[PDB]
Amino acid sequence: MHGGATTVNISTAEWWPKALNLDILSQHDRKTNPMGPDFNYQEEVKKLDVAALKQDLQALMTDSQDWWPADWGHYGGLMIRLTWHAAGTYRIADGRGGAGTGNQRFAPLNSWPDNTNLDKARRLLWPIKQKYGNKLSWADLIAYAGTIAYESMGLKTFGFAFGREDIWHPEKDIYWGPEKEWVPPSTNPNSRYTGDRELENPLAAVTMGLIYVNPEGVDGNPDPLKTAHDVRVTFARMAMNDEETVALTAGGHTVGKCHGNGNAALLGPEPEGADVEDQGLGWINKTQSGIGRNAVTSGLEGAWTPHPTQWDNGYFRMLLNYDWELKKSPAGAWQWEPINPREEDLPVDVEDPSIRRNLVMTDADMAMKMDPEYRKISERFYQDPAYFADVFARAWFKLTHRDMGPKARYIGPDVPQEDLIWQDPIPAGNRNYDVQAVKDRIAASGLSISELVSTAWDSARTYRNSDKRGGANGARIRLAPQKDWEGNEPDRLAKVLAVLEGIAAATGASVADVIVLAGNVGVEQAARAAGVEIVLPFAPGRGDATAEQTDTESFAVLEPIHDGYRNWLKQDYAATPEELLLDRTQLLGLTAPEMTVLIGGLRVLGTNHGGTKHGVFTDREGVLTNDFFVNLTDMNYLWKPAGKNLYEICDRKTNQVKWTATRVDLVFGSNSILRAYSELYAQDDNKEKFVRDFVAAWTKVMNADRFDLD
Amino acid sequence: MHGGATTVNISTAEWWPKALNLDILSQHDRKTNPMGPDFNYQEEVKKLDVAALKQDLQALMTDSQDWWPADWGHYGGLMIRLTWHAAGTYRIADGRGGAGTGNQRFAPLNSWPDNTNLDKARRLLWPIKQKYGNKLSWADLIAYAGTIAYESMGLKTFGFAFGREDIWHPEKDIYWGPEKEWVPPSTNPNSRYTGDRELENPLAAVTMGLIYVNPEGVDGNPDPLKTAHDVRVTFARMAMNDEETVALTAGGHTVGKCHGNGNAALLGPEPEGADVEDQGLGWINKTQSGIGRNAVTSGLEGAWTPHPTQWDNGYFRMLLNYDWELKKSPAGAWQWEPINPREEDLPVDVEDPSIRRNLVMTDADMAMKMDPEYRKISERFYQDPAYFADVFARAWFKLTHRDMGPKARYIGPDVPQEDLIWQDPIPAGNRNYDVQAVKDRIAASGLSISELVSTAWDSARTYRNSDKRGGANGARIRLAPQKDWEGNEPDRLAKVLAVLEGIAAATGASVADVIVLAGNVGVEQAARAAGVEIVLPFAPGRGDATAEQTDTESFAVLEPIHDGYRNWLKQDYAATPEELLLDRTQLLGLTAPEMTVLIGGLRVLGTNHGGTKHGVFTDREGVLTNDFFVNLTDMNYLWKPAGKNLYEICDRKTNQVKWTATRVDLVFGSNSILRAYSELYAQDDNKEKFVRDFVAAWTKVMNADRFDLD
Ligand code: HEB
Ligand code: HEB
Ligand code: NA
Ligand code: NA
Ligand code: NA
Ligand code: NA
Repeated sequence: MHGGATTVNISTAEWWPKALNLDILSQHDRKTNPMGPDFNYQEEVKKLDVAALKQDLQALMTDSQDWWPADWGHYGGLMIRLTWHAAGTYRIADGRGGAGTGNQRFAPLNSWPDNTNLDKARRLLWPIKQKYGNKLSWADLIAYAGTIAYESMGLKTFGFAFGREDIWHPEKDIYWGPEKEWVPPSTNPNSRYTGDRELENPLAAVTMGLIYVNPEGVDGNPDPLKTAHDVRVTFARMAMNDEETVALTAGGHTVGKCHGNGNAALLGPEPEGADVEDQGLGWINKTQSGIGRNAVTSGLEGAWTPHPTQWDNGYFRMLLNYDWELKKSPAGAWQWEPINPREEDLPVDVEDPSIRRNLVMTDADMAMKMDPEYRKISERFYQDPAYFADVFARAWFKLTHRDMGPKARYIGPDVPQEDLIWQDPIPAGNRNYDVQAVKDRIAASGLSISELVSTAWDSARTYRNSDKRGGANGARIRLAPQKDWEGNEPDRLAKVLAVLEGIAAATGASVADVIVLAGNVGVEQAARAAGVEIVLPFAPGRGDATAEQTDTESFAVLEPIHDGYRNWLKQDYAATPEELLLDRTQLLGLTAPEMTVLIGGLRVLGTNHGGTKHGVFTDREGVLTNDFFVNLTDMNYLWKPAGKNLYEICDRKTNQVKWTATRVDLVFGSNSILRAYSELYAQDDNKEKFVRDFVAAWTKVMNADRFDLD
Repeated sequence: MHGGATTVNISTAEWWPKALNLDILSQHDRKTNPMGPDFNYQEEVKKLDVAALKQDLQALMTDSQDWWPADWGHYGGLMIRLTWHAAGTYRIADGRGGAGTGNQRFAPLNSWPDNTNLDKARRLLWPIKQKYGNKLSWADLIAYAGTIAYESMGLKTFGFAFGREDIWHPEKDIYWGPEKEWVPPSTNPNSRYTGDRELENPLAAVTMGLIYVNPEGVDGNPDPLKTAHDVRVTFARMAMNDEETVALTAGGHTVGKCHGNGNAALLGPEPEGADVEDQGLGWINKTQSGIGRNAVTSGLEGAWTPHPTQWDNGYFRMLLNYDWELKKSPAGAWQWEPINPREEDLPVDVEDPSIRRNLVMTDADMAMKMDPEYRKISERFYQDPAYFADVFARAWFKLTHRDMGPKARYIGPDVPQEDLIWQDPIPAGNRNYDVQAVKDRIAASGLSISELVSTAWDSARTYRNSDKRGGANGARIRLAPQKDWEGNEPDRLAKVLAVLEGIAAATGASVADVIVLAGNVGVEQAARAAGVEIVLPFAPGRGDATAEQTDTESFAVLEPIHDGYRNWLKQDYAATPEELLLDRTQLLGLTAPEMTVLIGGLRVLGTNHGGTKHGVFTDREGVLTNDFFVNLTDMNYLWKPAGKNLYEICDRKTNQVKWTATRVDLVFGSNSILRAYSELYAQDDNKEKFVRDFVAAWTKVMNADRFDLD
């Protein structure tokens, strides 16, 4: 018996299950990154021999390997499912999930029941990854595989961008839902459904371990109309509308098949549950043949089209021109099969083309026929295949690139020149202007420190690294819907914008550059007022985006309904305010020390929403000192709960109320890690370290979206 | 509802509770460290004004604070308990626990029931920490507080060393035991006791959340003789023998008291369980007065001596010259109280000295009277107090410094010049010698690569960063007990030592420097044989320790009974081999990427214990290439379990056995994180990166104990 906490069950986590999960802020660090510290994937991938890659990947599609042979000699359907599943984890509420990090090769996603046998697909890509090496991330490779499969099977894809950097462990920040079992029906303890089958809000799948919906029907009970409702809901939470959804569904099932020819109970554990002999793979059948015609994956069995190795118009020919009834696959799954199909329409056996097998549709396919709105789009696609192929190709491109962020991050020869609106386009901003002049006019305006700092904070605080949307580039805070969001304090904002817009006209700097410069000036002034002189570093070049290139509705999701950094809460949510602060801070890409210095700094700058004094533990607001920490850590005070999210900080001797504070303020003096950082910053010797760390964190946030640089 | 995994309950941990806990290798990294990257505590603490510190800390002892007032105006007893508990977590089997990192200010230890109200003690030290700042770690401050309390109450302490660096989160690598509740009796599911009340082996306390033993008796049932047995056992696992144990116990209880005057059920949650109003503190009584005479801590109530604010000979006067019986404290705890004590021996009330209260002894104190072996030592101490005070002072110093490592790490003016044997002393080795000459004679000997590398690996692999014992400095591998350990292959070792000892005599380099240089030469040769030229970096100066300064028995604990790095297992243990590898790697201070490249490199060097070919996936053993990874990741093979800790790696086409392998080898191709690293190192473009990373990891291990440098 050794003393190491050597398995994941052994931790502090079990004793206090409600503690802040601060580890989510210290992921993807030096000790897990096996690359050198100056390795830069973007420069390496710019040197990738893409034409040779394209060729190898095309050849892989008809290069069957004996340990997991290709259906009909063609891996295309499998590779498309790979890429679709990689990308189908994305959700709009927080931007988390998607294909942008290569996450499918790690827990939990490598072992979701919906990703069954995608472990075979990934592994089949290894010889390619091995060949191209550090110039081809696993993330880009996984995202690309299905696009090349489409090209090889006859579809004109819209394009492709490289630029996704690999990670080296699971994304600990992603909450995938409340369940403690895989794929439970919504009539379960810990259900993700509330009220009238309303899906809990960040979530974009109908249950734990599925991509979107249950292909056998809602909670496993076929009904195309109820299935349609889930499809509409989930796909909407993955940024897709009805037309995109029907296109994706039909275009997906234009190729490939369902695998369910055997007994599912004979499959070995999923990959994270399997033992070492399985080579990182899972769902292996050691009892009988689990490969080729005997593959079991979803448990449904059949292909949607007569020719599943090729792009064609088989999908709607089959769906719409045959009548369908419910049947059970050999593995016991519900599926739809057509009534009296013709021989010549039967897909052949995957190993022997002289045997005919069956056609199928899932409950989600039948939803495309029975939902009245989908039926119309389906008819359009049956009538107008050129439109079908163009809508699908664009949707497939959107699917696989929706978390890539600004076009500045896109690399390679098949990047579309078009600026799609879901890329939140922003032009390059002028960089030849005198920065000092802009600064002097900001200083010469009569806008306070408070006005300047809050406005810059609010412009940048929308950034989220999950899908790389938001941030200060573009000055979308001056457009709808941002300029009217309650948390942005639209009056104060309009007042500042009037001034700063005039300064930008006068100077030839973008409004975006000026908003940020202005925040810098407020910080510089507050430091100066503590007798400290610095110039904050500054990168010009931000563009101002137009309303035309700003999809008002897609921005709903970036609204700051909470921001602990300005002691802001729009309503009294379920989550604790400090959990909300942790979430926002993780999206911003900030560490726990960074979060800490920002909070202390913003507080003494006087930047709370509504001009509240909660957490403003200073006699000199507007002056940049470590007062917040000095006072938070002083045991001459006691802390008295005083209603919702509010405390009285009281002098122990006089029993008088000296300040007030929220839970967001006080967690920095309560949580044992955070108080340790608070104490560091409250040391007599750490005043300048505080200012310096504050400034660095401020700058990091201001620059977070600046992929146009770097 | 936000999408962030914002509480510690939400993780991958619950789905696969048996996965390797690789996070323990990536702790204490840049994103949690709030200090600058060139901050070096050792240089800062060398500038600390220690005399002024001593004075402030002495003054703190009689500087009562109203929110937790000092007993009789003196915090000494509290401060000694602090420091004792900080240090009493240490255990010898793995070196983990102790006062060396300041761990008491973080979960779980900040919230153990045994650390009740030590949150008050730590907090009382804050004004000091605030004053001295980055030059005084919390770890050093906590370790020092009790030593200064002793000085102030009249004991001549033996000394003190600064040099413990702060950490910023819990020590995730420490397995504290199997229980899921605090302080369950050993008749529980998940018990730490096996067989005839045998304590499971790394563990050094009788239950979860205690320091050593239950002060009310075994599982709460008073019996001094059974208590004695636990005391002997636990203290032995904390490196203390009978004399040290009686001394510590009596010297501890010469001052201070037990607090149990109230109702324990009225205490608020422990700190990690408390809400934000409690300022990071815990066990707060909001129902009645929980301070001063009304303090409740252990639930026992009374002082061991008449004058608990002073060092004196009260302990054995009381214990031995009164007869004792069992009674219940006001909080309901069992305690021993004397029969017919005199008034003048009654400790006074902690607030009002004109009221007399009671004397007490715990079941562990009565063990010092009733255990026949302890009784004799107790009589010696009653008879010879000068000897008592000297043994206690030394033991207290040992207690608080046992995890500090070599004397090279000790800093400050009260460091004892004596070399204590538990410091594993090693002299400075000569550094003026021609390195190249030594190398040429190593090369000119006929020792193989295999011999050279294994011998250097085995010399260094004993290091553990938990208590900083072991490592290649000192060449203790050539002494008892090391030279005869089975895992060290004593014949092969003796053969190499003969040669290298001759080289060291000839050259004036220590045997220790030569063992390491020799390993370097084997690596250099293996690289050369792949047509790669490097000189490995090399730091001379290792000393050769003597047998006189080597406590044979204390080294039992560093024996390599398992080492995955040489595919070594001494017997077929409960833990999986790969969990054992993870444990060893954590003690070595290595990251997961480092662990990975080492394994692949050692395998192809031909360094397995017993000359086994398990994991030796090369046709060119002795040549330093990435073959291990290339072959591990090649799906032309399948992997067949073949008995205990063994697999056949078989060609899929011929169905023939190409190599064999252990679980230690194969986890690098099975675990999803490890295989990701294996794939990186198997890329066509990463051969040199592999050699380079291997070399850096090798060097890190060779230099791990070199605190005499740096
Ligand atoms: C775009 C793309 C896509 C999309 C979106 C989709 C959408 C979908 N999907 Fe899909 N899928 C697909 C594409 C797809 N898909 C493919 C390609 C496949 C095939 C695979 C193979 O062949 O292998 C599938 C397959 C499949 C399957 C089978 C699997 C196996 O193998 O068994 C299923 C169940 C499904 C379902 C589904 C659903 C429910 C949905 C909803 C809506 N799919
Ligand atoms: C060295 C040192 C030391 C040592 C080793 C010890 C050892 C011991 N111990 Fe101790 N303790 C102590 C020192 C000590 N100690 C002190 C100082 C005190 C007091 C605190 C005050 O005064 O506050 C105590 C206290 C105590 C108490 C009470 C707490 C309260 O407050 O309530 C108890 C129960 C105990 C037990 C014990 C035991 C069972 C043991 C075993 C053996 N302790
Ligand atoms: Na994302
Ligand atoms: Na087709
Ligand atoms: Na330790
Ligand atoms: Na005393």
